[PDB]
Amino acid sequence: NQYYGTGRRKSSAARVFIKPGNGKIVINQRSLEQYFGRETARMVVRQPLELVDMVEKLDLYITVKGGGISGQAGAIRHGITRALMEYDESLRSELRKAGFVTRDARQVERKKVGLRKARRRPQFSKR
Amino acid sequence: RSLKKGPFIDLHLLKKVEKAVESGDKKPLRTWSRRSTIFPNMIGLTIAVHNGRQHVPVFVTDEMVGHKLGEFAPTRTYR
Amino acid sequence: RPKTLFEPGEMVRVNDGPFADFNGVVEEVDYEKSRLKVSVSIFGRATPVELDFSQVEKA
Amino acid sequence: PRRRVIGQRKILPDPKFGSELLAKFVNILMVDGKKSTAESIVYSALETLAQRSGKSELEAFEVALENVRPTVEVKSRRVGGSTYQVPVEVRPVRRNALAMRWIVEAARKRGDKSMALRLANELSDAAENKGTAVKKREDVHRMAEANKAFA
Amino acid sequence: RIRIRLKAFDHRLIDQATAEIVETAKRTGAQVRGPIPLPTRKERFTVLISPHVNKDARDQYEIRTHLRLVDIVEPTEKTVDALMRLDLAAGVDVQISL
Amino acid sequence: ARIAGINIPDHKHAVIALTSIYGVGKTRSKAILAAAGIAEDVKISELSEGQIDTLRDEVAKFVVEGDLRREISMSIKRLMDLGCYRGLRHRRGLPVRGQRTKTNARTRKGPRKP
Amino acid sequence: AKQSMKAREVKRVALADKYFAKRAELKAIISDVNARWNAVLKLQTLPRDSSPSRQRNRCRQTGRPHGFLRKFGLSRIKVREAAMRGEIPGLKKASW
RNA sequence: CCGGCCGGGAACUCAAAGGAGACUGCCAGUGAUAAACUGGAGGAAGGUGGGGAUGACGUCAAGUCAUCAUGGCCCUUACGACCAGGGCUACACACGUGCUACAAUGGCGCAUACAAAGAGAAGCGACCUCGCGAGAGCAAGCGGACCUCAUAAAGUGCGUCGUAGUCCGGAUUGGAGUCUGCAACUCGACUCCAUGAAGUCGGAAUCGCUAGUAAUCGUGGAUCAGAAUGCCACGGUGAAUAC
Repeated sequence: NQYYGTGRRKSSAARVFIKPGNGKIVINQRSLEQYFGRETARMVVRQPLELVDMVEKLDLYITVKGGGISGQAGAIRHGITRALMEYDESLRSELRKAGFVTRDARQVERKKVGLRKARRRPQFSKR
Repeated sequence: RSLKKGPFIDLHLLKKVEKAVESGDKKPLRTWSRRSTIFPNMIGLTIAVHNGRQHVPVFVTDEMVGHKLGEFAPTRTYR
Repeated sequence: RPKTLFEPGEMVRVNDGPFADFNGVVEEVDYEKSRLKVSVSIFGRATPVELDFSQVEKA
Repeated sequence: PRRRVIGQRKILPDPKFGSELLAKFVNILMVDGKKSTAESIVYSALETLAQRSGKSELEAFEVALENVRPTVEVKSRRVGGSTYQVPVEVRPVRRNALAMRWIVEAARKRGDKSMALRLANELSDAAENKGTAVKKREDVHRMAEANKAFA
Repeated sequence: RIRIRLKAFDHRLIDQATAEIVETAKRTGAQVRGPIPLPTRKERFTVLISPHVNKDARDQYEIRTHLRLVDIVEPTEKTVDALMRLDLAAGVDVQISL
Repeated sequence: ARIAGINIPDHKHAVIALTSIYGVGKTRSKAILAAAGIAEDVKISELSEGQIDTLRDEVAKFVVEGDLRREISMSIKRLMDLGCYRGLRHRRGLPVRGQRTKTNARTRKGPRKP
Repeated sequence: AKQSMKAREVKRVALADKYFAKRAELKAIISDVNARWNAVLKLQTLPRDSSPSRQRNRCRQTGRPHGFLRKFGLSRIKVREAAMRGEIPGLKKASW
């Protein structure tokens, strides 16, 4: 019927609904190559699906908000990996070796009092 | 810098200008306020602008078109 | 309900809200949208409730 | 570090040609966090060099890195006043790393109008053993050989 | 229809306040929907800590004002005369929109 | 030719040709060009005399070179002779718009000499 | 305590509603012209000291004009004094 | 209505309460058979997973009699109190902490994609009209996932300029205005026109940073009649290097 996966990358949020059909991808009611597939983060969304070779098998309807180009594509990446339970689990066992099933703990550290940002300290005098 | 719709002349100083229409030119008047604007109806006055320690006697002329009284009062001091 | 016209600071009675069988005072009136901002002093604290003109009667 | 050795954060292959060395190349060449503008100039310089020279896109940076790839590095063994340059065989990670740092610094130093021109000129001049990075490589080897008190 | 809105200072005071608000209306007989979360507001306060010399040290406090929305579906005669007056929740600012 | 400009503005773009004259910036340049039918996005290389006569007529309306410098010199000397704050700060080579003389204002005051 | 600053401020609070807040809007409409006439001079006769621009916000308890916070109506060391001893409702430490 | 706008689903983006999960626990090797360590499996994350709060007995007779309290001393038709103006902003100087630059990696112009965290009633101030504009008049919504501040910017397409003291960078100065406020007067902010200094990545020396960090680009808040490159807080892109 439907195969769902949420996914997040540090500021973003997506809903990846995998429905059977053609190999196209619909993102924010628009095509993949139009939004950012000809520029930065072009094939990061294809890395989970490249291992299983699902070229014309499943259509993905995705709605994503938050972050930027990389953040939205990372939310789509973790959404596809979470939504990869559509068939038997013998294919995600090799996808774990790639490192995309693992949720990245790389998130921004807060600003602290006395500092200009996360870890930068003010300049100390020479004498 | 100055007020948008009209030159702001102080209330008590306006009373002094009205008494100057009748009394004409007179001796220097030592007033404390400096927030008054110059206009063609103010030329001829011999008022003394306050500058903290002293009062500078200023004679109004045509060249003071948009300046205030505070631009002729020496408050700070040079070496 | 009778007495459809209200004025600020007048006591009224709640009939269609959760505070039935009790009275209260209207802090602010909005004649344009026809909505009454009434407060009920329950538990020692103000409780803002919205009431309509026709639904309640003036005390 | 003092408590244990720590190897730098490993990277993945680049999104266009799938090479882990080009990924390190664009990362080092990057400025202000703008990876997109950086890879845009790297791919533009690589394409213009592959078209002008007539060689394949693989050898367009492999032979250019090869001519600036050192075979010895310097150890600070303190003999010459708390610092020295004893030579030893460079490890592969350091071998390709020093080459990339030199060719990027040479591209920054080059006086051409565009960074794509500065990079395509250093990439061209490197492969024919004439570039600034070649001068840097063929100066440290001489200093290391001159300071070969030990081996 | 009875859009109850609760405002409290503690997480373990408003869910307990809206627990009786759901039970004293569901049991007597009416149509009731569950509590809507309504995002908590976090108000920060950063002030200088040292009195007479303080260049880069500060103390940071915050308040979390919790919110809830019950939104009773049908205002039946059973819930109108039984819902409030029994919780004794003095630290919950209830607001009702019709 | 002498189109009311300090010198020949040739070998440069049309907007840049006007900005290199004392008394006209980028705004007055676009104003003169737009009101005379000049092409703002090209250079003045091989420009016809007919389009230059309309520019020569146009530039003369607003204040010309020298006369503007004399207008600024006259306006400053007026305050100098008058004896106001703006005159005294000008004669003594110090800032007038509230700039501090403690550390900065070196451009108006002058080079350092301890 | 410095009784002078407190006395001046308390006097300005009452006097800033006794003269100002009612005739200030008339000055805003007439002097700053909205649709020069001679009705402007009669609206510049308000007290110079009693002006709200002269009023400086001060602490409720000690009258300290620096470090004040409008919301809690106290100074940072007074907010810290009450906050540490648990007298301000829900003012917990920020540790995100 | 091609608007989530309306039945419906409340699945779910998001939102927020209660739980479960990581405890050297599972295996092998090593070690002393003890604690413990290394690798692998499971798992979203293995050896306090990442970050913050929380700074021992004590130290510098460290700073605050100026937040307040207080011993002693001093003034008391005066070191007390009110008011106008001035100073706290000066200028032959030295030093600290910061911001902007020296460019084709960028300047100008058009079009366009994606946020998070907050604040808001003498408030935020839509929409409409006037002015190139700063802004004024008219004028909804809401004390807040509704309404506003608020259009996120770097990025990405083309056209322009080609290494110059330049379409780089803007100092100083004049003329003419707007907003707040009795009132811009020495000593404010912003807008328009004109002027386009120094500066070609900086001597001796010195600082910060081990991964979502450094770097870079925007947003909000406190104080605030009206005034921040400072303080606090939030996210976009995102490294280099450890022998």
